[PDB]
Amino acid sequence: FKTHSYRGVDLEKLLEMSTEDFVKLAPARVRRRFARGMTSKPAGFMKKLRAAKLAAPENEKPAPVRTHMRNMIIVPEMIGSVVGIYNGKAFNQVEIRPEMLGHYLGEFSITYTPV
RNA sequence: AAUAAGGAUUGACAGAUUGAGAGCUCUUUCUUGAUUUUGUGGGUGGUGGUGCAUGGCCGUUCUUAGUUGGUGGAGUGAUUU
Repeated sequence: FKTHSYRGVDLEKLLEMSTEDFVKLAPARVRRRFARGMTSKPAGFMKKLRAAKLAAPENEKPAPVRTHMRNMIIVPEMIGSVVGIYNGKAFNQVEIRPEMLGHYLGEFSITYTPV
């Protein structure tokens, strides 16, 4: 068997890392997202991601958060977190990952039905 | 009018919860300070309806040739040229 090494760059540091770090390693868009309208995104999610990941027993998933920030990023410290999102009415949750990392949040939440 | 400075209430760490560094909740029990909270009375959020409740504008008869009135004059008069 051969684990998702995020850009092996050698999970190991893509498990539990800074916000300077992967600020750089995203694909062009995001440079112009951590650095633009930077403040006031997680005025209190990375501070309810850290109340969740953190009030569990771990391994029992944690007690669901709330959020309408479908405009946040997927970063290497929210790895596991649980997360639950406004499509305009209700909180659709999601498994949060190492291979969701660099990608858009609430792309994921699917809003509109299709057929 | 009721809670009643003996706290109306507010806020939060982080962790449980989730997209999440929303104290959304619950764990704690710090903070909080008459500005809130609760019902009663009522408002003002409304790209929710009704274009046939309507305003204003803009399409159409319209790169149209067409209206209307006095004084005469005509013709109960609806009037007429």
